Amino acid sequence: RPLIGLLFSETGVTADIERSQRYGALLAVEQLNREGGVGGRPIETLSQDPGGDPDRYRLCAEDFIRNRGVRFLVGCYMSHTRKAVMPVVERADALLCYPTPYEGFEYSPNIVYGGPAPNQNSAPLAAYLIRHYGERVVFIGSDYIYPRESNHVMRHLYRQHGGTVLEEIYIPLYPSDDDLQRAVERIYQARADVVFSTVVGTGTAELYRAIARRYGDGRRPPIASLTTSEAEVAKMESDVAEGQVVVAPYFSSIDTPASRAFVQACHGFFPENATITAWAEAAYWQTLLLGRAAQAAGNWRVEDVQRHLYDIDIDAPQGPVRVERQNNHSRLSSRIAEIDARGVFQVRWQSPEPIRPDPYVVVHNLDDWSASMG
Amino acid sequence: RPLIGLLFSETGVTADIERSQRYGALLAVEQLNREGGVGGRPIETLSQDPGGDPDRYRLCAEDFIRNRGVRFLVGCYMSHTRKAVMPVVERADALLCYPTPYEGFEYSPNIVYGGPAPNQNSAPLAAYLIRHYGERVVFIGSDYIYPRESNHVMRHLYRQHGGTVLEEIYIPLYPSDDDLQRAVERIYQARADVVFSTVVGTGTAELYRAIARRYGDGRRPPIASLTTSEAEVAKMESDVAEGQVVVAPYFSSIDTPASRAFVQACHGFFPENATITAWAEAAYWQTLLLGRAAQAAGNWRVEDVQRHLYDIDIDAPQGPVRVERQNNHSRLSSRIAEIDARGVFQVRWQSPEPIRPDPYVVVHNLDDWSASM
Amino acid sequence: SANSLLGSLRELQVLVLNPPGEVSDALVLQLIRIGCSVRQCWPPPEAFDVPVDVVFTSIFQNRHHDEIAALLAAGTPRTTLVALVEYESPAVLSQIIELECHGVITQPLDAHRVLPVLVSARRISEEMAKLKQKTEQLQDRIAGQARINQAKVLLMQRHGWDEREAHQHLSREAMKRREPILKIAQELLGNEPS
Amino acid sequence: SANSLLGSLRELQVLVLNPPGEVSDALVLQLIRIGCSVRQCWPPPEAFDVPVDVVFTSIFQNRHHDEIAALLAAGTPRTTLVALVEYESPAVLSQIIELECHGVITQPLDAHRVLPVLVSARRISEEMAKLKQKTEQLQDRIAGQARINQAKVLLMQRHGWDEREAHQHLSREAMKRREPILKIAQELL
Repeated sequence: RPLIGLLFSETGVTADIERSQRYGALLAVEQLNREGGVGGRPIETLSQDPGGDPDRYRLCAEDFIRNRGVRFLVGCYMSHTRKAVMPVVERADALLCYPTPYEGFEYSPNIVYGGPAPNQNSAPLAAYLIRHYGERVVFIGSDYIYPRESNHVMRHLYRQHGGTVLEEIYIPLYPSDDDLQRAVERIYQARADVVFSTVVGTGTAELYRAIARRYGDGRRPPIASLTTSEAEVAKMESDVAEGQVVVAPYFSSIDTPASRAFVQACHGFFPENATITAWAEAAYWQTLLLGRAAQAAGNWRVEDVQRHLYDIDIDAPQGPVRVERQNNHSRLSSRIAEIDARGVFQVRWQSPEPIRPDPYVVVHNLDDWSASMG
Repeated sequence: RPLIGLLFSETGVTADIERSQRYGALLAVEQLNREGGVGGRPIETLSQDPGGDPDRYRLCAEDFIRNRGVRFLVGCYMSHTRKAVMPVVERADALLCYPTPYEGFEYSPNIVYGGPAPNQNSAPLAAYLIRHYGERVVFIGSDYIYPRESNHVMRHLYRQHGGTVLEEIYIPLYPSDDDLQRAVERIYQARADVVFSTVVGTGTAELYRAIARRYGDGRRPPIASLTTSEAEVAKMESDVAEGQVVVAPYFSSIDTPASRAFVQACHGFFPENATITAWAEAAYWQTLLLGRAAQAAGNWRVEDVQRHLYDIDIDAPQGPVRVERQNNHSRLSSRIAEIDARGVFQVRWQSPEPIRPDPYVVVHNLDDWSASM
Repeated sequence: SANSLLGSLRELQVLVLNPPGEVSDALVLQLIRIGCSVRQCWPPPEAFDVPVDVVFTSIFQNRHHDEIAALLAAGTPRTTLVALVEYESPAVLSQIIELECHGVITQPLDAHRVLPVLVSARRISEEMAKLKQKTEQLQDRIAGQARINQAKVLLMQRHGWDEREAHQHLSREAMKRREPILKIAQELLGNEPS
Repeated sequence: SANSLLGSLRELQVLVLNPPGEVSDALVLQLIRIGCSVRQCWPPPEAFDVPVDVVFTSIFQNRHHDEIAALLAAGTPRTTLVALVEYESPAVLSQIIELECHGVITQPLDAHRVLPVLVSARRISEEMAKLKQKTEQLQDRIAGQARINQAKVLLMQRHGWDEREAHQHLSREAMKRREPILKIAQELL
């Protein structure tokens, strides 16, 4: 049975981006079913809502693999939700596509990483920030492993290039009102040139609004984020969102027919409460790759499908992508964008070509990015 | 299902003992069906022959799980064959019944250990040998992990109780006649009071015959073994086997109603090339336990069946047995026998009550056995 | 010794410093199968109230980080430390380096990882602790000879005594007082000095 | 130093001293993803040939055990040692203890187990080498201090000089003959 299990929250702290991933994956299934399904048989999907809880992700993965015969999964966002599912898929010899940016330092034979490792997003973003913004920075992130690992690198990068990391603040994943106010007051008391955010999900919008109001509605330090997506920026007033900085392989404003085709496809298929994001883009291309690899194999056997996966370079909405057989990570484009006054993402820099993944690199050499940014 | 996968060699170096394990389980399945199968249907079996090759036990285990829908297995003998299958069953949440003696120091939630850990056979045997036989011992084993680990424990025990380990010789699994001849010559030049053998499978009979003939007439030291079973002894001539000492939870000479029922069931079910052994008895009681646990759970799911197996006592042919939920090992009887001139196993010592398993114990206190010996 | 290390495992007092749950249960039950005396413990205490030979801990980034790092730094010099690791990432591996673990178990753990890491980590912590101790013994000896040396020189100047006299006095004073000869020097000394 | 330790993993020269096969393969592939320079060797040689910082090996019940043992006994002490272990029984574990591993990886191996063990074992072996180096430095220092002190008493008592005077004289001659203070002191003694 060509059945893809979709493990994306519907509820919880990251519900917006993960609903976005779910529809991107569903969009692909639909397109694959118009291309002949898998050997005449239509591709089916099964969805469960783990609600951002790592233990519920594990339980949903276990239900799918144990009781539904699922061997192909698309899902997970926050890194600890990936860690909770990983062992289940590896013991069942299943294949999980993770269309999410992450901290790196992982190799799983059963995981196809469709989102960037730090050499593909944080590094270029660090080079950019040190290049254009003042060197006194203040960090604010949600309290879980990804923002913490992401801050661990950024802290070291700024100190190496003559910067000062004034405050490094963490707030809980569903941050109370007091949490935000205390955090914003510290940000306001540090007088930073830039705010580097790693806050993820619900509370992102409120955070950016509180920074906004707090400041004397005047030439605040800009917010540069590794995590904020289009789903968070749509919840922001025009003036709050304006001038904020964001990084991703894809932005709905990209100027290509491939990007245009994806926007249109998403607009006529996604619900009202599901914004297009870079992670919907990644769920789409990965789910699409799965289907074509299966079509080329003629079956739905992980071993057969998987073999055909490393050989199919796809034409994704972001540009051309492929999965490297050596590390299960992908060759991804990387864009840095500044939000204009009408809430639109203006790409300010792009890597000249897709960046090859190197999840374990410890020393990020920022000189790599001198030519293309200055 | 109810489909049990039997993972026992029919060929290779331990084919004689594994064939009898396989038949002990087949016999239990026949008995389980006469007692009603499970949830109305008859229990089936699917057998696969790995030929004593660890890589092939692994591949067959995978074939059972990936392509035959099997989640219950009964199998494995040499320890490297168990290690090869363990990960496959653990990843699948399957269950393997291992009706075989071993080196201890393992715990898998997915393996039911039906044969003795060293506190259940080596320790008592050591106590017995040090009490009744000379302090000069030469060791001879097959070259793989179990004989090596067994000898590590045994040599410490002898050295710590006044004895002298004169030589530790290793021959390959399936020894050549050259191998056997050189081993035997070293056994003879060493002049031991007792030969401690951990030789496994084919080549055991020939080894014992070659020891016997090397000495001709003249006192020859007796051979005590942790590994020789009834199947190897049946390939020996009467005078070659006479005087040898073997250890096991079960011997076919036991004269109890349960033991005689088992002997007669084996004689009516075993083909002629399959000798009754302690490991056939182990495979038998484990398979029965499993089918009964399944009847109590009312289904064929690992979680439900496994739960119920820690709570059922079995009147095995050896005596009462049970599997301890704390470690998956079993409470087992323990007997030391001496072969007579007619090839029959005369029990000379038996633990007073089943020995509780303690597979990680490092220090074996032989004083434990002084009162019953 | 290999045999003395293997034979002593059942006398080790093991602590599982980790929130109660499946990881903790399995870990405690395997240690109980190995035969160690074991206890689990959560939230991290300020000090252990009972002797501890080996600690198994998880690696936290929140407030439990500073609690665990402070508690473990307080422990006895032969305390074996094993970390339960879930990530291979820089911030997490740096904390394992900073805690000075003697072994690691990668998650999810299973029964098979336990004994080999325990034995292994225990020979490492035993060797390290003896090496450290020797370093400390040498440091102590260097400082102590320096202090005795400066008290002798202090006595020479004060009294017009040569070295033999100075040395004779210190010994006599130390010997008949039931206090090390270094105690006299320190009681004499107090240059607010070296 | 956690930072410098992590930052220098890509310069480590790692040797997988194990038979060709799936285990070696998977281990070499994960050491190349981490980024170390990685070679595989089998049968164990008698001396390395090229500098080796970290060796991964298995536990053999045969002559490769003694070969491997001798090979690393004679080798550079800063060579980190990691054993791939599949049994928990006493003879196998005794072998690990006698080889004095700095870390172990129980089988079956998988990629997740490698980096945490390589780093913790590398810290361990480097900390051992440092304590041994400090031990020699301190042994030399205690001895040196003694001869500087006996030479000082000698000058004091010879010339009717105070400690400070004896110290100024030693230092002066020392730093006028471009030699250690200790050499001057031992010359006097």
